[PDB]
Amino acid sequence: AVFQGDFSESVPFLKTPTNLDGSLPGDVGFDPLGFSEVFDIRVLREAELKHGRIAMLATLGYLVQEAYVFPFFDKVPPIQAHDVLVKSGGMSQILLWTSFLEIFGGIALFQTIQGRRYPGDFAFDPLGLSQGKNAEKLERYQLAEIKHSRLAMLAFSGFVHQGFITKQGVLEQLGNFKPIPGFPEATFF
Amino acid sequence: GLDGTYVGDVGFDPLGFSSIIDMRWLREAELKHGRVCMLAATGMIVQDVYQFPGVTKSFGDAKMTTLHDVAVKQGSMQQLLVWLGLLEIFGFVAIVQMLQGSDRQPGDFGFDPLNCAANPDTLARRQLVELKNGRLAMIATAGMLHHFFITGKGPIQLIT
Amino acid sequence: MFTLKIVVYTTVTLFVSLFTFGFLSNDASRNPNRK
Amino acid sequence: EALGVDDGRLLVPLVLIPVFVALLYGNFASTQDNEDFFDTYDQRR
Amino acid sequence: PQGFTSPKNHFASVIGLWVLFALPVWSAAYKQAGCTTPDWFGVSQVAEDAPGVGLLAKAAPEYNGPSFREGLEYVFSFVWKPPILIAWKPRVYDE
Amino acid sequence: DRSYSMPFLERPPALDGSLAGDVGFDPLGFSNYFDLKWLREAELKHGRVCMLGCTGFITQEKIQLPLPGFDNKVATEAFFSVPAGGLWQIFFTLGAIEILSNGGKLAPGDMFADGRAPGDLGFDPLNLSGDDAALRRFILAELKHCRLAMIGLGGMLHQMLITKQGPLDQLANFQPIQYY
Amino acid sequence: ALRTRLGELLRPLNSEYGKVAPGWGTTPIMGFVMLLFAVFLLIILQIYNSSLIIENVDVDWASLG
Ligand code: CLA
Ligand code: CLA
Ligand code: CLA
Ligand code: KC2
Ligand code: KC2
Ligand SMILES: CC1=C(C#C/C(C)=C/C=C/C(C)=C/C=C/C=C(C)/C=C/C=C(\C)C#CC2=C(C)C[C@@H](O)CC2(C)C)C(C)(C)C[C@H](O)C1
Ligand SMILES: CC1=CCCC(C)(C)[C@H]1/C=C/C(C)=C/C=C/C(C)=C/C=C/C=C(C)/C=C/C=C(C)/C=C/C1=C(C)CCCC1(C)C
Repeated sequence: AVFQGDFSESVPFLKTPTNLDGSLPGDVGFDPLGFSEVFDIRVLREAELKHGRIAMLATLGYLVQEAYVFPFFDKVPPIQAHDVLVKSGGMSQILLWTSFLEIFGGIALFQTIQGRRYPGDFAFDPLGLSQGKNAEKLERYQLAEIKHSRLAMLAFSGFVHQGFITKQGVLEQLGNFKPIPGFPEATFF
Repeated sequence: GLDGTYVGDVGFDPLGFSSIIDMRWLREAELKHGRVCMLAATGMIVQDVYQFPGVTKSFGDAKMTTLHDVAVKQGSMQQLLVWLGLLEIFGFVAIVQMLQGSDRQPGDFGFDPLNCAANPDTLARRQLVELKNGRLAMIATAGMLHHFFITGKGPIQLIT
Repeated sequence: MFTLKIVVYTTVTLFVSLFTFGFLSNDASRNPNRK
Repeated sequence: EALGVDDGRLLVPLVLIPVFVALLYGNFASTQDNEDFFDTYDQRR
Repeated sequence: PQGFTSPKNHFASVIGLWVLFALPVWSAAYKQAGCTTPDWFGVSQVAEDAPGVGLLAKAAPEYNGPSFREGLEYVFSFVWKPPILIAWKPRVYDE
Repeated sequence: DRSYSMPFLERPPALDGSLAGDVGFDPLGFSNYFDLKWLREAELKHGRVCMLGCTGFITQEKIQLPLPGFDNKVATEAFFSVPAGGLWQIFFTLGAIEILSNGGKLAPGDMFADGRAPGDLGFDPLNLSGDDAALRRFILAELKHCRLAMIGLGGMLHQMLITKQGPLDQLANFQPIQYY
Repeated sequence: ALRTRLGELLRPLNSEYGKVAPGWGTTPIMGFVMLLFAVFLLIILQIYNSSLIIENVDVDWASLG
């Protein structure tokens, strides 16, 4: 805001979102269309983390699935694997167990709505990372988790879409990089 | 409805647009059209003089509007719509925040990378320049395109 | 044949609907002992 | 064959007329005292 | 696989459970924060004194006037008794 | 004293500045003989129905659902192609929205009996009607869009009935009426 | 006397009983129109009677075709 004004850190032009405060981790203040105003921030935070935690595993997997396949499973481009496993019924097994865990999760969301638990804490810290000795680290880690999650969700999105246009696997695209098919060759007119 | 405070006010609103529409909107619009037209005019003139490295082969000689009809097939135009649209959604938030009471003045996105407006006085002179060049640019762009429609010729070519 | 059928269907539906919604309009209250 | 409806147009009378009348009945229905009566029949009308 | 054992029906059931859970979770989130922000209000670039802008929002006039049947009769009198010919009107009693 | 819209005539008495979209155009004076709240609810409902409808005629031509028979570009032609039962299912769903939205008070005398300023069926999911000044100006827009859409849909329907072509397509490849 | 919607609708049409215009009113106009009507009746009578032959006219069955 070249003219002086009170304003949000991430975007100079817009005012700091109301009810958006530094307290949730990773708050650069960017909620340009308030969603936080329409729905509670804690319910939204639970979503950012859940999507992210799902995404972070997915980014690793799409890359790992390209390089390696468990021997019992066939090696196919990952998007194809979902079709193979869905016929196999492997995906139903992932769906059933993930749903069971989610039902416990849905109860915890209801508690998050009624005070009680902080968004996204399932108290899953089997290892001692951020243990009471390491309790200082939790604030820092929280920031990393949102940041890794925000990035992963963008990255997976990218890997899958880029892969559809290129028809080229992400590791392969890196090492051999080509324009979307036909562009060097094609003339629009 | 027209008062001295807006920069560039010579008092010219014959059709009384100011009376029906918030000036803040009208101004944000005049600058936005102007900023786009200035770039458009520059581009149309640049395009005739130079082209990026592989461009001529894919598009050939099409220029001005014809290039757009050819460009859309490349998808160069789409990338431009998607990215420009993403900037615009923030721009819609900006107009909304400004229309809701807010600090931002119409047309201010906070882009001053070289700190050119740091002096308060110099900024005012620059603001008048920006509306005036922009008002000219829009007139020019329209002219170049109409000239194109009728002559089928790029503006530098028409001069040639 | 279609036009006669559609006219007959219109008439029958109208009269049946009138009957049905008339007996739904608290018909038991329409007695001389109602207060 | 479901109501003797071999032509879709036959369904425009079978629906619009019952709805329209119902609309006339809805005004009667909104005017009634619709709280419960512990009785054999409702004398409120 | 058919019916309650079809994977497509499992996906549909999950989507339906999502839709059913959408109302409590997000309705509660809205109840906690429901755009109840002093900066939250609509904006229009039109001037508030432009023609057609009402003096008060959501006006509900009382209308102590003619009934609906009289209005329908007036609309019919448009086509059977219009004021067209009363403009031309010509200008004692026998014992 | 004088209508703004029609300077020669007198301001319809009933119309005062309070209702929105009031430039005084009630020459035939329906306002005098019916409830403005009933009339406004209709001006809005026909428009809201033809804001969805007009957008519908344009969208259907460009994009059509995958299911069979949803493939006719012309809206008028499509009504016949789509399965009849589906069209009734839409009728009923809309019919339920009517009763629930109006709360079962669905008639000229009772719809507005409790509050319900005309057209307030409660759909303001993103509260945008909190500022009054904003609400007064948005309300003019809805009416001005509702009024244009009404005229537009009629034009598109009639022009399609002659051309057997969707609105955008007819403008391309326009042919005079005699050709059709 | 029963009051009805149609009765009240048509009442002004049956309201000015015995209302008359002063003196001879529009009698000369009526007499002139009656004279024109008499001349017209004489013309058409003499055409059918064949006592009057308008040009382009043939009072005869053969004029049908
Ligand atoms: C722990 C409980 C459990 C059990 C009994 C099963 C059972 C099954 N799963 Mg698995 N699964 C589970 C949890 C479980 N799942 C979880 C939590 C996930 C992650 C969300 C998955 C993800 C998954 C996928 C992705 C797939 C399966 C598949 C299968 C089926 C094929 C079995 C197979 O490969 O041959 C027999 C198994 C082997 C030869 C592998 C060696 C197993 C060793 C010998 C047993 C070790 C103990 C065992 C893990 C039990 C653990 C619990 C116990 C300690 C109490 C089978 C019905 C597949 C399927 O649908 O079939 C096509 C498939 O593709 N599952
Ligand atoms: C679209 C470009 C645009 C816009 C939004 C404005 C807006 C404004 N100008 Mg600027 N101006 C422009 C172009 C523009 N001007 C150009 C090209 C010139 C040079 C001729 C000027 C010269 C000028 C002077 C000298 C002054 C202004 C002033 C003003 C302000 C008040 C004038 C008013 O109420 O009318 C608003 C203007 C319009 C509504 C533009 C109407 C253009 C045509 C007639 C519209 C026709 C309908 C259109 C084609 C429909 C299609 C739209 C569709 C694409 C969406 C206002 C902020 C005054 C000021 O600073 O006050 C503070 C002032 O003194 N202007
Ligand atoms: C089960 C189905 C159902 C039910 C019960 C309702 C219930 C209701 N609707 Mg309906 N509606 C539905 C489905 C339904 N809706 C659907 C699917 C649509 C299409 C999307 C509509 C479109 C609709 C509109 C557009 C309107 C309603 C209105 C109403 C309300 C008043 C009903 C009434 O008195 O009309 C009884 C029926 C009639 C009075 C007949 C209709 C009148 C004709 C068509 C007018 C013709 C004018 C003519 C062509 C112009 C003259 C031309 C000139 C040259 C002479 C009521 C709450 C009205 C309302 O809320 O008013 C305030 C209203 O304006 N509804
Ligand atoms: C938004 C309005 C709307 C609502 C609220 C709604 C609710 C439900 C529910 C309740 C939750 C069920 C259980 C259900 C089921 C089916 N709907 Mg659906 N439905 C709506 C709209 C349409 C349209 C426009 C069509 C359609 C169809 C079908 C078919 C296919 C039959 C078949 O397989 O041939 C089946 C089984 C198509 C059709 O009936 O074609 C013959 C078709 O065109 N529906 N529908
Ligand atoms: C960032 C500056 C830059 C821009 C903004 C830009 C825009 C466009 C557009 C946009 C409308 C099209 C459609 C287009 C097309 C092609 N470009 Mg080009 N291009 C740029 C830079 C380079 C470089 C550095 C090279 C290059 C090439 C090619 C080839 C190759 C195959 C061919 O020649 O057939 C094709 C088809 C390579 C080459 O071989 O050039 C002779 C190469 O080294 N470009 N290029
Ligand atoms: C924000 C932030 C941080 C960050 C960050 C970062 C690093 C963000 C990075 C974001 C990026 C790179 C986003 C990229 C978007 C690219 C798009 C949408 C491309 C769309 C293509 C289209 C529409 C197309 C097309 C088409 C064309 C052209 C023509 C057609 O023939 C073909 C095709 C279909 C392909 C982090 C987490 C670090 C921390 C922090 O807490 C906050
Ligand atoms: C189509 C058919 C097939 C498809 C399905 C189906 C259900 C079987 C059916 C659909 C049917 C339905 C949807 C068809 C019915 C459709 C449409 C919605 C009717 C539109 C009528 C527009 C009229 C003629 C307006 C003229 C505007 C005036 C002149 C503006 C006047 C203005 C005022 C007065 C004064 C100021 C300015 C001016 C401009 C002078």
